[PDB]
Amino acid sequence: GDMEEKVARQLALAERIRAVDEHHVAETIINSHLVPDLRGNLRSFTRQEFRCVKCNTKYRRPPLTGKCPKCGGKIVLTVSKGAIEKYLPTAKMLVTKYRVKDYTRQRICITEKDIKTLFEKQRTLMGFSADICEKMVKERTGHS
Amino acid sequence: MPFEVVFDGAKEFADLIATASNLIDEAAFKFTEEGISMRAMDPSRVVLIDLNLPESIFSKYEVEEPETIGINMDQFKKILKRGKAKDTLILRKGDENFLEITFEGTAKRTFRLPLIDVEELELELPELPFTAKVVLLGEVLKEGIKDASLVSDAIKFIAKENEFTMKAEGETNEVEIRLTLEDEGLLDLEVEEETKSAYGIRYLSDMVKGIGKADEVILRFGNEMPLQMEYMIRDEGRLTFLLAPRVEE
Amino acid sequence: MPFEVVFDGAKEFADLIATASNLIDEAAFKFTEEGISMRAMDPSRVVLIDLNLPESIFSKYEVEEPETIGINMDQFKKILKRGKAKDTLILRKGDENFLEITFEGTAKRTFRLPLIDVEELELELPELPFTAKVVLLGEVLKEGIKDASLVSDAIKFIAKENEFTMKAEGETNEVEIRLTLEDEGLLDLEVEEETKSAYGIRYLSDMVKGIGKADEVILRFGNEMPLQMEYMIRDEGRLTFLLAPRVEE
Amino acid sequence: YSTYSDLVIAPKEGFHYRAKEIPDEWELAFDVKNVKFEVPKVKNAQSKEGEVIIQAYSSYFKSRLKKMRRIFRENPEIGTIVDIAKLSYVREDDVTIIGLVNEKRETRKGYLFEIEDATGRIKVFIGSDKEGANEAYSTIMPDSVVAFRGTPGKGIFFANRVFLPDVPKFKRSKPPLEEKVYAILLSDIHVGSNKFCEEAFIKFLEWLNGEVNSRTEEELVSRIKYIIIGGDVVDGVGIYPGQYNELAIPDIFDQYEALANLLKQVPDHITMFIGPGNHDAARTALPQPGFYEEYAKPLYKLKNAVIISNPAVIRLHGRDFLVAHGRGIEDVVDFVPNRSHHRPAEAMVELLKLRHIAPTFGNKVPIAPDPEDTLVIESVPDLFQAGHVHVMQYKTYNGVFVINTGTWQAQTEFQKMVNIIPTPARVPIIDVETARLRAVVRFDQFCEGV
DNA sequence: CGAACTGCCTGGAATCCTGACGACA
DNA sequence: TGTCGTCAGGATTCCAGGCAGTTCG
Ligand SMILES: [Fe+3]
Ligand SMILES: [Zn+2]
Repeated sequence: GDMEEKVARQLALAERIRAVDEHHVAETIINSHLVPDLRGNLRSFTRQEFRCVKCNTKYRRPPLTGKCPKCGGKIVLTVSKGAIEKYLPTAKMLVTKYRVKDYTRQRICITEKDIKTLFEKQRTLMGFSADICEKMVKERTGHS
Repeated sequence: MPFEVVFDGAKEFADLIATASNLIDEAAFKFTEEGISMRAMDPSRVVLIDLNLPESIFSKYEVEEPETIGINMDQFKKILKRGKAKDTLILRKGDENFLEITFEGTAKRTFRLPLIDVEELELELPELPFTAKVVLLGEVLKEGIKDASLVSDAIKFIAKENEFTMKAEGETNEVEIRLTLEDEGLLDLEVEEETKSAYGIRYLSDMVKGIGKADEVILRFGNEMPLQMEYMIRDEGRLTFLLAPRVEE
Repeated sequence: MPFEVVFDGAKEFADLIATASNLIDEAAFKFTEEGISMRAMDPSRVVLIDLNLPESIFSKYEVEEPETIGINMDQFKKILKRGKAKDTLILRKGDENFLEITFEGTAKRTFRLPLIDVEELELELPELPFTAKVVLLGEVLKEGIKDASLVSDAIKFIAKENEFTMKAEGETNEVEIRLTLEDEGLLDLEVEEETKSAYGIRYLSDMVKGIGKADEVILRFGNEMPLQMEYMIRDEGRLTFLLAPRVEE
Repeated sequence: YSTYSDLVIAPKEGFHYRAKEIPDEWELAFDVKNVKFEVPKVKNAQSKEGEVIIQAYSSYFKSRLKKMRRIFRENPEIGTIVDIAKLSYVREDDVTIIGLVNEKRETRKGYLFEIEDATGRIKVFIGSDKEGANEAYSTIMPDSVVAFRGTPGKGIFFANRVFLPDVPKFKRSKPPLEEKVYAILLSDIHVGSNKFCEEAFIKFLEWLNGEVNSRTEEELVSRIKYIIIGGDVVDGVGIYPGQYNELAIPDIFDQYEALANLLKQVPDHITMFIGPGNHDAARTALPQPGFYEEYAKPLYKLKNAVIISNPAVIRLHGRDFLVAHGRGIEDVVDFVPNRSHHRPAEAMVELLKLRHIAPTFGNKVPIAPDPEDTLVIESVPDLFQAGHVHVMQYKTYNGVFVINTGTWQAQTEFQKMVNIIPTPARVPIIDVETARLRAVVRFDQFCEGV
């Protein structure tokens, strides 16, 4: 699932850090997994192929007709958004632990994509949410 | 660090800490010469829970020095599942990281647990003008929120001079409840001006279902300012939830 | 059509609705000067359910024009889940084609819902050979359906001039439920011919989910003919199922 | 690395200067017209758990159907418009229906149109066996709105007669003007790329600044006041790993800053109208007003650069232009034969024949579910546009100006894989005083051949 | 002669392991 | 062909309010 793989990856990074005496850099397979994941997520969201629950063989067209004409119930859709929502904290923690370039654009792009796809509607007077992403964004804004 | 607190029957405290665990997991109980205190923030920085219990709640209370200890909410929820309403809860702690929970009765029970530490940052909430105060019963609010929970999540409270209204809007459902001084669910009103605010009711429903029916509640809010729901435990301790409303219509 | 109906027994109304809920999601209620005629037909076309509630039942009855409504089971059950007996049930309507349910007494709850307009069909009530009538008790009916919902699936009713037996078999077990003057549940009856019929168990088990324990329900059937299970409430309202006989294996 | 912060050249002082009145107006702006008060309220009433994509999709479909029905009712030719429920009302009468679809079949009698929509089932002996043969053959089969007129079925609404969704051709003459304002069709710039034509682009910019060569060019640039452009200045991230070697500039925000600084040195009397593109630093779906707060700070620093949306409909002195990119043209060229990548006029007329940008689904362009539909064209536009086609072809279809922009950089690796030659170094500058052109200046010889 | 004060116990509901589905490499 | 997420679903135990048995002015 997620717990064992995430714990194994974190422990591998930690033992590599102990071995190299706390001196490492960023990796590339994380991006080689995220960018195809983002593209596949976008393609699945633009396809939206549904399937009737009891009508297991008749695949309903993306045009919504209310319900299945042969089964007056809900139609199971292909969201495919729970995987990226769980993969985002991995890249967030990685970019917080180690600083690298050429990927803050991808990070802000995927975060804004999630935000404007949902479009954080409640906020108190005392915010100040710590985020290395927002920190680097403000830094680049000031540098611009 | 060492202390001993004995009380014959603590089911209220048990369900209270159960609600606190359902709210958040990381929590630290600070033990001072006056009693116990706790303040739990929110991972999404939207809700704040506060509780204080002086030394006039339990039967036996002997503390050595004021400090801050930590208890895992999961490990505590795995403990309160055996709390009989006619038991004698004894919380004992020494200098080592050993916490003892004892129960005396038909069979002497004693559970030892490790004591981890919590490093949650504590900050005093700044003062804010309420401009709207009311004291109501818990059962009426609980049943109203349980009736308006299935239709929608944004429940709107409106308060005017000697007038209260709890409504639930939507596109295919509408609920309304009126409250006056001669009603059966209002204890007292301290309204100042016409206020109206809509709040989410997930944590609301959970925290009002965790609290019993005969208990009373005190709501403090304003036009669009965050709401604070407080109540008293055995006329000595205090407990208050605090959370901001939504900006949508 | 602006109308107003005020009476007591919201618990009884919720019980009747739950008894006539799991059949269809939307039932046709003709609300006329003489009262409420609710009809519904099962989607599988196995049982036709109908209730007749006269006007003299309600304490306050103000009606301008007779109309028809399609009552939705989802919203009706989500609203009637809080039916009480110490309060007063009110159903009102104004000029808008909506539905307003008022609840006074221990509180003041107003529920406004949009009246959906879905198509409906009219069905008749055919005269049927009636030669075996028995009054049964809720406890006996519950225990019979419970022992017939574990192993057995095919039931056979045999009503003789002095007794009533039920032979149940699903795959291997032979159940025989025999009732006669030996029990207080069967004291009055009307049987002139020995009638035999075959039926199932799942539809009955789904339809008896809203019946009472201390209630007395009348049941009339004959030789492999449809069954009429009726019961009266408040001396005026009547509610009746129309079960179809199963001739297959 | 390069920075592009040194190209600072004063315009031609000897060139005839002229500053006249410049009434600048627009029609479409999603930031004030689309998300004003309708977007936040879609359902706003759910249980403790549920979904919103299906509700937003249904609301978008209903709004689009309502807008199309309103447009067809505004069309003063079609009458006796009923719904599928009214099938229980009308018994024996030839009925007209502007409907959605389920599938298309090419039969001998007429065309066999299976039709699904939000109300019922419509069989059609649709009249594509009429003057609208090529039209209904080039329309999209799984996602389109076609107009049928004919018979009542035996339970399924089963029409039998011809109709395509035509646009009003007969139009009145717009009020004439006394000067010349220009649309210079330039899109898919892709600055900071390894194959970008930097020298040709800076030479074209210096020539547009006033340094002209020919007398006709000087006379044409002496009265230019508006410069309408498409946009698409960058590519972004998230294309292919080899894009790392394709990035001639390591940064992208620096690319934006350099582009803004290069476009800032232009004079102030020339008002440029720029918009985003397909490779936007925003939601990959359509449509989008512009960039974020950080990605548009130099754009706000620039005053005369009117940052229009993409797609966006602009109205100026009675002339209607629209700036769009379009991606369903690939679906069209894959569906109907007799079409090629070098047929942008045909692709754009196929897009325009439905009063919508791209109603097709299951394609390579994303569309997020939003109830507000803006791709419906209210009035007849006087300037069409496309994007990422990298081909140029001028077209006047029924008095409507449908012209392509092309590209301005060399052939990319994707084009080499597809083995299609692009049309770079194209300056099509059109006057629209009467919804027309001006000329097409070309300087391809200024760069090497690819 | 009626009213709280429990047992208890059964209905209602929250929890969860199992059985379907789709996504990438 | 390996992996990962979602969904429903029915069987389960836990909680709460009604039915019943019981000691008080
Ligand atoms: Fe391009
Ligand atoms: Zn492009």
